[PDB]
Amino acid sequence: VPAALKRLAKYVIRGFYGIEHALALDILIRNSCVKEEDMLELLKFDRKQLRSVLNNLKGDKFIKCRMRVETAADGKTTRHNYYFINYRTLVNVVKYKLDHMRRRIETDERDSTNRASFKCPVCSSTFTDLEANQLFDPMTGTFRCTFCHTEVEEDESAMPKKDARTLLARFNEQIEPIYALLRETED
Amino acid sequence: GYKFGVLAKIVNYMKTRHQRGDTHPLTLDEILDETQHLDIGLKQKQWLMTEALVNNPKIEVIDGKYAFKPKYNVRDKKALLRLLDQHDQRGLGGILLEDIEEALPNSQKAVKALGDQILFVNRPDKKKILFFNDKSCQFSVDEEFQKLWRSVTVDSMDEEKIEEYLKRQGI
Ligand SMILES: [Zn+2]
Repeated sequence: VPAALKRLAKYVIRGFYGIEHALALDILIRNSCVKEEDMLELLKFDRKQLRSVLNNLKGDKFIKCRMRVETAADGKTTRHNYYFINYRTLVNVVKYKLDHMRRRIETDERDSTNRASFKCPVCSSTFTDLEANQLFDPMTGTFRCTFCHTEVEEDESAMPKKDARTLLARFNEQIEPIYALLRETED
Repeated sequence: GYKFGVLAKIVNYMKTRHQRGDTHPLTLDEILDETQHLDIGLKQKQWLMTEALVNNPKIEVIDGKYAFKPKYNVRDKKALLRLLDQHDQRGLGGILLEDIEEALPNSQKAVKALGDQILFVNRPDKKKILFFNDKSCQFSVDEEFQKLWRSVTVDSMDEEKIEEYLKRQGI
């Protein structure tokens, strides 16, 4: 178990997820294979909260659980769920999320231009640019909506593109350490 | 009723006596004098000496005599800080706020002095659990970013499409 995988896992769990998930991942780092009741006592959480956290973790599939059943001294069955860290799936899901965000950047860039530039405050609904000609009245000499018949201001769509552009720089700056850590974890 | 009731009385009496600042240890007869237990049985005495004042974590055994245990409990900010550091290092977990509140009178001063070092976990029943803020690696994201992450659904999305996407984007 190279320390690079552990460091990358700690960085992503601390940055993207809360302290409870970081504590769970640290527990799983200290011991490779851990029973479901083992991380139930030494953290002092409610059962429901830990179960929800484990449900989310199994949703993102950072670790893997194997089913084991056995017998007890008194004769009753014992159903212990054994959880173990799987870095092979962890790196794959991390890379999947990474490229998903990467393509989300370009889709957001395209959608910023695709947003309608016509808005009617009377009805408070976006109006597509193409149908603005349909709304326009040739005999009036000026453009207005057919429903409310009010002037349309196109300056309300100016700031979200600039806001997104500003966030692009911050996203690109903060995402670099993850790519830096990825290179050493390839082998 | 016998052999099981007076233990609560004596432990409460010695706890309240320590609350008055009596750090010095006291002999058993010293407590028995003012607790109106002069008719206590000898077997009760030896059972007390052998089990009651040695098994509980609140009684200290020093120079043969018995006293409080203020070192184990929290009485200052530094004790809370080092206890929390030990909990974080050994992974023993947190501690209920009520234990510190009853151990440390006016514990809010230490809490507000620590500030961001102390972390609170809000239970449904208003109880708070205290954790240490491990500052090994800290990173935060914008609320808009967090909303963006929450918008994408992944729990209802299987393992065939996850690896199909990788080759779709050509990475
Ligand atoms: Zn209109």
